[PDB]
Amino acid sequence: SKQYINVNGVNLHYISKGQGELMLFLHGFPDFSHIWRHQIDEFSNDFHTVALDLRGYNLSEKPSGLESYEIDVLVEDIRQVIEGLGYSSCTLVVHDWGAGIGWTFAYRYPEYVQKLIAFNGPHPYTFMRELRTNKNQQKASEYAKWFQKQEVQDYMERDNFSGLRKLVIDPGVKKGYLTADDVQAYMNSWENGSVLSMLSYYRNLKIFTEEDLRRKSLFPLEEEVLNIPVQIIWGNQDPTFMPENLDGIEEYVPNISVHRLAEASHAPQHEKPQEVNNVMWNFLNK
Repeated sequence: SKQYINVNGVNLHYISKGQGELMLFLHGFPDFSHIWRHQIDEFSNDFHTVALDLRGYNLSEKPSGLESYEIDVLVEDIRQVIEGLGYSSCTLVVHDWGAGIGWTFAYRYPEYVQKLIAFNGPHPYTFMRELRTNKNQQKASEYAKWFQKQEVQDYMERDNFSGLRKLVIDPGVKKGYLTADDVQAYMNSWENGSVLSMLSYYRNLKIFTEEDLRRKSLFPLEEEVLNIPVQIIWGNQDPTFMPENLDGIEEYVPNISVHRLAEASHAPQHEKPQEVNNVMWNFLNK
């Protein structure tokens, strides 16, 4: 079913299926809960699978102002969602912006996270390392600076969301991992959501000045080490996050396993769902 939960001053929309321990999925930009459809179907016989629409996205509330999309706010959303659903912890599954938020949440509230499954997206510490030194990552991430510009909203929205279509729809249709119904669901999500809200996330990032690039973590953290069990599932062909993000990640996350897909790009979870699902099971069962 599809319904709402009131948390942290906003109404967030989510997809829910199954029963048992909570498996909470967090998407990133410019997707939404639907990106997790194959994992929802697979894991709902053994878990209560919940895929959240982040604030500003799809049917979730779209509060005004940049301050409404700061990391502390987003992290509190996640805390209240877990409790609101009736849980004290969950298996947290994350991607892209969802991973930026989710890693941060796991570090700050490790007691709320039984296990973490992270797809392509920034680890709080290794990402800053790569932004500082990795020329390929610097180029790959240049769009984040561009997203600061006012022209980007029009670029994304104009002509039936042409910018977003070219980013996500065209390759998914060409490669065959988006059906016509998937395309319609995405189009609906953009019509219902707010591109302004989506971009607002990026406009709070502190990765542009010299002093900010020197920070040890993407978002402020007390601890460098996360001790819970973690699984990374990573598409090697991702043009936005370079493979070196995974180098030495075990220094920050000692109990970690990494699976790299040679034939997947930014979003393995719906590009190669069977391979991904089997790795998730392997992790959850070991």
